[PDB]
Formats: sequence, C-alpha cells, structure tokens
Amino acid sequence: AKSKNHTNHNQNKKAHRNGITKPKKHIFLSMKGVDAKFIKNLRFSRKNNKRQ
Amino acid sequence: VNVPKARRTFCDGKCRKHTNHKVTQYKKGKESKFAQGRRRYDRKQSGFGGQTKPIFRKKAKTTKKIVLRMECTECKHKKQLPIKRCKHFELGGQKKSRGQVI
Amino acid sequence: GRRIRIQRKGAGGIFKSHNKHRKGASKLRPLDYAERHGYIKGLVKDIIHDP
Amino acid sequence: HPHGGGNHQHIGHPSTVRRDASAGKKVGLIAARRTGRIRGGK
RNA sequence: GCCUCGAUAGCUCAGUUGGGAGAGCGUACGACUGAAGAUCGUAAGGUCACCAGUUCGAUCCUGGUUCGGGGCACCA
RNA sequence: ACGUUUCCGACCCGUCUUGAAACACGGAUUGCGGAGUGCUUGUCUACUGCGAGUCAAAGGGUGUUAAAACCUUGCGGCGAA
RNA sequence: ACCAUCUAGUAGCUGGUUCCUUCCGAAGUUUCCCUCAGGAUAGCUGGAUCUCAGGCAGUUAUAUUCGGUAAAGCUAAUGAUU
RNA sequence: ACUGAUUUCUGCCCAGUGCUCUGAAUGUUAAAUCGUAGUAAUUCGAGUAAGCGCGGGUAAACGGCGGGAGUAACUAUGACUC
RNA sequence: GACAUUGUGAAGAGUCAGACUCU
RNA sequence: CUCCUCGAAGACAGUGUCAAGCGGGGAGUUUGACUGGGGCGGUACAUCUAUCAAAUCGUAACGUAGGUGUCCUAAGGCGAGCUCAGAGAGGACGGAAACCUCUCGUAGAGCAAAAGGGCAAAAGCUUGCUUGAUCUUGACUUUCAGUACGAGUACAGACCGCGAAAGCGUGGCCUAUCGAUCCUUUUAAUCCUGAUUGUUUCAGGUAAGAGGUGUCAGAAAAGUUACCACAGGGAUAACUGGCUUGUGGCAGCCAAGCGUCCAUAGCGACGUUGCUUUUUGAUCCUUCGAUGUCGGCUCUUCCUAUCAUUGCGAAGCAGAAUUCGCCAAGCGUUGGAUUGUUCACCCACUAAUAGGGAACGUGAGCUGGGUUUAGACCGUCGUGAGACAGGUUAGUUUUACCCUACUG
RNA sequence: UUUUUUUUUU
Ligand SMILES: C[C@@H]1C[C@@H]([C@H](O)CC2CC(=O)NC(=O)C2)C(=O)[C@@H](C)C1
Repeated sequence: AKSKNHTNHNQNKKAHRNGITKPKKHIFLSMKGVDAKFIKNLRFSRKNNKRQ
Repeated sequence: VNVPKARRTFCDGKCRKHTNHKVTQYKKGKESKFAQGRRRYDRKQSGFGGQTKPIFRKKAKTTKKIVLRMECTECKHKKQLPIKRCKHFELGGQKKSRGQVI
Repeated sequence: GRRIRIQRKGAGGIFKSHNKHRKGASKLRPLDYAERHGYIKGLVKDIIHDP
Repeated sequence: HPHGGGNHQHIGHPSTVRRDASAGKKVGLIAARRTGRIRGGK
C-alpha cells in the first residue's frame, strides 16, 4: 500500500484559477530595512524643515 | 580542542570594556532537594501508582556543548560561553609546534 | 494462570483425610500422679487394625 | 503448572526453587542443597 | 539471494595506533650414539590473499576484488 | 393519461471506488416507525432597542383571566486604559 | 460460566442519512504530526457584501537580460578507445 | 519434582543460569541512631541488618558434550603424529 | 533493621561524670 | 503449710507501624514507521554534494555514486613576504629515490573532511602580533504555511585585534556538521515577591546559557498464539482469471564445420529473426458481508507443433527395419509394481503406447491419500510461551423441490 | 631422575 505519490499536476491550474496576483505599487514607499544611520539623519532633516 | 586558560575579552559588568578573564570549565551544580520541581516530584512519587514521570532511555548524543566560565580579573563578573561539541577538551594544553620530527 | 493442585490442597475440601472408620488417635495416657510417682497396670484388651 | 507447556515435554527452568518462593511457584526440589544420585553416605 | 567472519613461513595459529612480521611443529648444519630416535648448540624460512586510497610510513586504518566458512531463507 | 399497435432510443437501483450493468456488497413484496438534536461556552454574520453607556441577578412591591404582566438596584457583569 | 448494572462503553472503520426548482461550483497537491484508511495547515470553492470608476492581462511588440538541454566538439582541457 | 514394568546400563562437564552452605568478610547497603557547623529550618560525616559482591558444593537441577593438516613396501584407508 | 508492647537482677567491656551503652 | 492447675519457652518470640531486599505467584500496560503484501533485510526517518532534471527556479522511486552527528587557540582575525604540482639540466659519498643550484612551469598543487564551485604579490606556504569564536537589538535569505529551530547575509550601537594606512574581522573560502514545552543547574541586578510589621537564611520570579529527545517539530515500553477474538480491507498477499514472457516449450534465416570426398541427405557453431502460454516468474486489474484450495476416478468435447493408420514426396532409400518432409486430427493411443503425488522409473503387451485445452475441465459428481485448525511424538531452534515448503500418527466433505441446459 | 629400537641368509 504505497502512499508517497507526490506530483505537481493540477497546481498551475489552481494557481491561475484566480489569476496570479502581482505585487502592489506602494511597496517601494516604505523605508523598512533601510540603514539606521540614514533613517536617523532623515528623521532629523524632516523634523527641522520649516513649513513656510 | 585546546583552549587557553586566560582570555582578554569584553566584560559585561561594571568595566564595560575588554579585560582579562580566567577561563575554567562550567560544571553543573548539585541538585537541591528543596527546589519546587523536586518537591513536586517527590510528593507525586510518594504513594501508590508507581512511576509518574517519563524516564529517558534513548540517549543519542555522544558529546556535550562545553561551557567556558570566564571570570574577569577586575570585578569578578562571570560570563559563560558555549563552544561547539567535542569528544576531547583540554584547558591550557601544550600548544602545537611546527616543523618538528615525530 | 489458575491455581495449582498444591495451592488447592489447602482449602480442605476433597483433600480432607478419610477418617470414617478410624479407631482413634494413638496417644499415651495423660501424665498424672500414678505415672509420676510409681506405675499403673493396664491390660491389653485388643490388637486391631486402623484404616 | 510452572513446568507446563512447550512443543516438547521439558521443564525449561531449573527444578531447584528457593525456600521463599511464592505459593504458586514453590514446585520441584524446594531449597535443595544438592541434586543427583547420592554417591557415598548421607 | 540476504547478514556476518576469516585469509599471515611447508602445516597449525598470534601480532601491534601504523614504525617488530612472531609461537609451535617442519626443513638445513654441527654435536652425543656403533647407528637411528630422543637430547644439546645453531641457521634459514610468509601470497602478511590481490588491488586503490588516507595520512611522514599501512599486514594492520578505509574501500573494492578472489577463496573458504557460518547463520536466515517464514506464511499460506 | 400505467389500454393496444407501430418507428427511434432504452443494461438495476443505492453505495465505496480511478473505474459498476457487473462474475463487488444491500435490496422477495406492502403498510407504519426511522437518523445533524438539546444545552453550556465562543466567534462571525443579519435584525431590534438604547448608546459612554447598556443589561440588570438574586430579591422586594404589586398582580386573582396570580407561574403571566407592571414597578423597583450607592452596589453586580461587560465596556469606558 | 451465567444475570443485572456501569452502558446509548469507545471506534481514525463498515452501512444508512427522508421535498422541488434556481445560481455558483471543486480536490486528490504543499508543510507538520508514532503520520501512511486519520488530522491540522496552505491551496482550490460558496456566501455576505463594501470602497471606488484605468490599471490590469496564462496574448503580442520594443528594449535589456538569465540559462548550458538539443545540436556541435574531442585534429581544445578530463576520462575512455582502434 | 522428574522418569516410567522386567533385563542390562545410566559415561564426561559446576565454565553459564539456578539452588544451596559458611561466614572472619569496612567491598556496597534503607529507615532509625550518633557527632560536627548553624540562632533554626538545614548542611556535612560516622555507624549501618538482610540481601548483592567475594569463597565451597551440587547435573536421576535447567542444561551442554570441537576443528585443521601429515602419515603404512600397489592403491585405498589411517592404527600413528603435529 | 528500628521503635512500641518490654518488666526484675547479676558479670564483662566501653563511654562519661552516679549514670548510659552494648555483650 | 503454701492463692503457680501441671509442664516448656520467656521479655526472646508473636503483634502494630515504618524502612530495605526478593517477589511473572498476581495486576495493569507496551512491544515505532517506511516497505512493489507482511516478515527478514535496509534507513532511502534529521541531513550535504554530483546526476536524474527535459538550458530560469521547481520536480519522484527501497533511482545512481558518495558524505554528515566530527575536527581546529588555530586549521579563527589581521599585516608582511613568498609561489605551488611537475619537468629539464648540473653538483663528494648520493643510487630511481636525502640535500644544494639554475631555467621552464595557468595552477596540471594546496586549502581538516565527501562531491562540486572558488582562489596565484591568494583563499595556498613561511612568519609577527592577536582573541571579532566578545556584548546588544532589530531587518532579511534559505526550509516555508512565507511558522519554528538550525545556518547564513547586510547593516546599526559598544569595546577591541592586526596594519603605516586605506581597510579587514561577529569563527572556519562557500554549500552539511544538529534540538521545543516542563524540570534541574549556572551567570546576571548593590533587581522584584513571600500579601500581620521588619532583619537574615530559604524559596519563588524577570534575562542569557547548559543538561535531550538521532522515530532528529521532540510518548516512558519485550515476546508468543496452531486455543484465539473484533472493526474493516480486494487500498494488501496465498488458488483461478487479466497484461508481460525474463525463464519454460516450439519454428525460422547466413553458413564455419560434422557427415570416407560433399555446408544443406540429416545436422548445423559464432550470430540472428519469430511463434506459444501445458513451466516458473513479474504485476496487483477483479474477488476477503468467501468463486470450496492437490491428486486420482468417471464423462464429454476441442486443438494440434502427427506416435499409429490412409494418400504421397526425399534420403548417406538394394530389404524386417529406419530417417526427413507434405495433405492430414477421421480413428486409436493400453495392463501393472513403488509413490498422496502431477511428474519419475521399471515390467509387459501393442499398429501406437504423441503432446495439450476446456476456471492448472470436472468435490450440491465421488474419494480424502496429501496439504490445511484444534490431540500427540521426534530432530533443530528458543531462557520460556512457542517456531519450523523438516519427518510422523488420528482427525464431521452440508442443501436442488427453483430457472436454464441436457435426457427422455 | 631419565636410558626406545637394531631388515633376510650365511
Ligand atoms: C533537558 C533534558 C530533558 C529533561 C526532562 O526529562 C524533560 C521533560 C519534558 C517534559 O515535558 N516532561 C517530562 O516529564 C520530561 C531531563 O531531565 C533530561 C533528560 C535532560
């Protein structure tokens, strides 16, 4: 009663059933994982710029 | 594996700098009979019912992770550093030579 | 398992002695003054077979 | 019986059992100091 | 077929981490004996089964090949 | 139209199964009975009332178409850190 | 042994699971589990809808890139080989 | 408990496992007890029985009871030898 | 094996300072 | 006269409680998984390399060839200098091989280990100094559910090492070398709590390590059942049937040779092409709410790859005889000893003693000798229960009156 | 203490 039976038969069809979802367009706006020193300097710069 | 008996390394205590440390091997302390776990285990064992907790019987490890206990010579602050597994371990053994006959 | 014959012998059921026709227990006379300070004469009236 | 069973009629274990064995196990030569035919006086 | 074990003088068996190849019998020489045998004093002796690798160096450690030997080979 | 006769089509249902008409299992026939429920606790959803509040418990007062309905909470639950 | 009760004992297993129309409509695949007749997990599916009114596409074009299979080569390295 | 009339016999092995007998045996041993430290919980140490471990016996107790070479005036075999 | 049931006398040894411990 | 009824033992025994030893006599429970059925074997269970893999990545089998549970105070870090394997040519003892010298030398060496990548003023060799193999939090990659562990990447803060400096350094040139909860234990704060107030012990907490689960996301675990049971399974074996035909059987093509000479009368090696399912295998499609599982007896029919007979052709055919071949299954293909036997072997006759199918034809046709329950014996194996396609003995063979077929 | 053998006829 062998029961390993791996396959990839219908998986592409299942994936395309609902369409392949491309990544959003705001992912490039976040500064997550950016250099800590650069982020610190950016925070200081943003804190001080005079609005008018 | 040979490890020197003295090592200059960062001191996490008051010094907050690199200082000399005497290196020894950490040995597990004797189990106290008034620890909460031992008290609970003894109370559970006492009575009728036989063994109440599993007994491990399938040892597979042939080694242990040696812990070097290093005590700073300036404030006696103590660090513990595990090293990789090794069959043989010695502290301050004879350093290896080069270009010598056997 | 079940009890062995040796274990079963102790309950004294079918393993009791068969003593319907026994003629009595073999015993000397109880110790008393005659036997302690002299002798007493008895007559052997019978010799019989005890099952 | 402790001796019962087997594809051959054999005891399988020593017939000499200790004095303090349990009621259902004390079968055979109980607390035997020796075994076999007696050669000499005894 | 599967799982193990061994292979070393002419024969039977040890041997070391890996740095010696040994023990007995056998063979050769001399001695004692009228002569042989026992006995005494000497000598020489192995395919470290074959191959490849590992390290300074392997009979040995590792892998493969040849021969021999042992155990299992059950249901129905 | 469950009558007859013609032409075409027409394998026995339920079930497990990759695959059943199966030489796979259940089923001779009919009537009646026959199987996702109750409750506690969560969560989401829909609707209703009020809304930083809301619901009020046990209880008390009343009620004789009196186990109902109606009135009643320094305090309690949830919410407000 | 038998009788009653615990007891409607538990079952990852076998069997059954009762009205009609309309619309949508799969999976036998991933990971973990004393796991392999089973579960949880993601995937596939239905429903409720809500926010809006051009940025997407199992398709092409342009531009730029990745690969070492077919073919080719050993009169080029390695390994065979007349 | 084993064997199983009569007749004739019942060989070797106490290494293993059992059973059993001695104990001087500080080898190992629980509770209790005693001593040390501490203000106390408590810590450390000493004794510490039987058993086990050491020694002996026992197989009509459970049971067990080998390999490789050479060798005889035809060959074969192997009394004999290693 | 210890404690209790468990009482009354002797001798020896050892601890102490009349007691305890043992046999 | 004596308030010991007469003796024995006697503060021991016995009794009560606790402690230790023995304790399958008895109780409860367990006795992994994968697997071309299970068992045995193996580990393909955690895991790395090359290939499979069909040019992104990904991709399976008990696929192929191998590796891992270690090793290293240096074999980590860094600075400097140097160049390796090997070849050629020279030099007392020196030889094929010791050391010295000069040329050439794209890496053909070495880098702890398996394989594959990478590396030449280095990542290799020599050497100096060192401990970045340290402390701290986040982000990310790999597996992936985009969980965890493990491993790794690029930064940020501290303190350091080497260097003149730029720089490099969080272990090993890269790809494997490893571990949850609970519990114990250690280190850390001049920390928190013990709730009648405080002090000190003790205990418990917050943070980081270690002690281990290799069935490696991590139960504490020995057998037997032929006295056996239950829920299921044709997801899964033993008998038939189905596919395949390695093996079994049968038939062809070229001719090197045999055949006194002569390859083909009759054979035919080395090669090679087919056929068949009366062998045994492979598979696991049907059947486990059952298709009665060997052989023999009995009785039909069918096929031939023709033993005999009919009609013929060819011979290494002068004839009893014998061989090959063609048309040919119309008709025959026996009696027995041994064995349960199918097979096998022998005795005898015979025209001949041909081979096979029909659910390995035929058990509501028989029989039951074998196999194949429960009783029992021996050998080997096992401590034991018990096991053994090892031997032996004894062991219940049920139902047609229905439909069809067939006979009347 | 140990101390085994001597081919056939003459
Ligand atoms: C660290 C490792 C494990 C640990 C212990 O046994 C593990 C626990 C785990 C659990 O959840 N329950 C248990 O009863 C056992 C132990 O004493 C040693 C084997 C060492």
